[PDB]
Amino acid sequence: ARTKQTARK
Amino acid sequence: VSQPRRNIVGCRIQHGWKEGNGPVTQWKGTVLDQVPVNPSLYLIKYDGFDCVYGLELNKDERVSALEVLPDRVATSRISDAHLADTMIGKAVEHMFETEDGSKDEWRGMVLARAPVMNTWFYITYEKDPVLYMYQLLDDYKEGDLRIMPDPGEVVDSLVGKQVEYAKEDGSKRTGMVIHQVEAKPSVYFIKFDDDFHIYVYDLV
Repeated sequence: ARTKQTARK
Repeated sequence: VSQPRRNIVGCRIQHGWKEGNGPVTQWKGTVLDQVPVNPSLYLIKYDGFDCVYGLELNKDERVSALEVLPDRVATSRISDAHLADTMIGKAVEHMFETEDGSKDEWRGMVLARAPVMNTWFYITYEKDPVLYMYQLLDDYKEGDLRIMPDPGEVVDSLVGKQVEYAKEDGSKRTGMVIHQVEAKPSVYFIKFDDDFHIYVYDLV
């Protein structure tokens, strides 16, 4: 349910 | 419960980031740790981004005026640690959802329990090797994480040793090692200068 989009800035 | 100066480890902060000469965008996060080999460096986790970076919050021109917030990172101790201990140092498939909603799992390794935020957990991945923090409890509970299975101490770790490698544009990554992981002594945290990300590597 997590996303790689929120991994970094 | 007192100290002469600093010791902001474990209390969240707010500061702005300026890339080159771009925009001063405002970030707030939590300081997680400091490295003893070079004590000008702190580890940070930002609300919103699961990744953890390493920044010289006071020796770096790029960081903005440093504000230390009165907000408290509620320790909020975890219900049961039995499951947490089963997966420290193992190899697990981390399920990730694309924005379209399609499936994509990455094979990675749960390094150990995190510091300051106890529910959150350290992790590194195979094709992407950097230090991330995820509440893996939530993951395993909802079903997006699975685990595949598996005498007198010697000098062991080589923390503080500067390293070098070979890259393409006539350049080599230059950094140093900063940590020996408790679960597997083979891997180490390494920090490469001109980069603000913490890498987890197996040095055999």
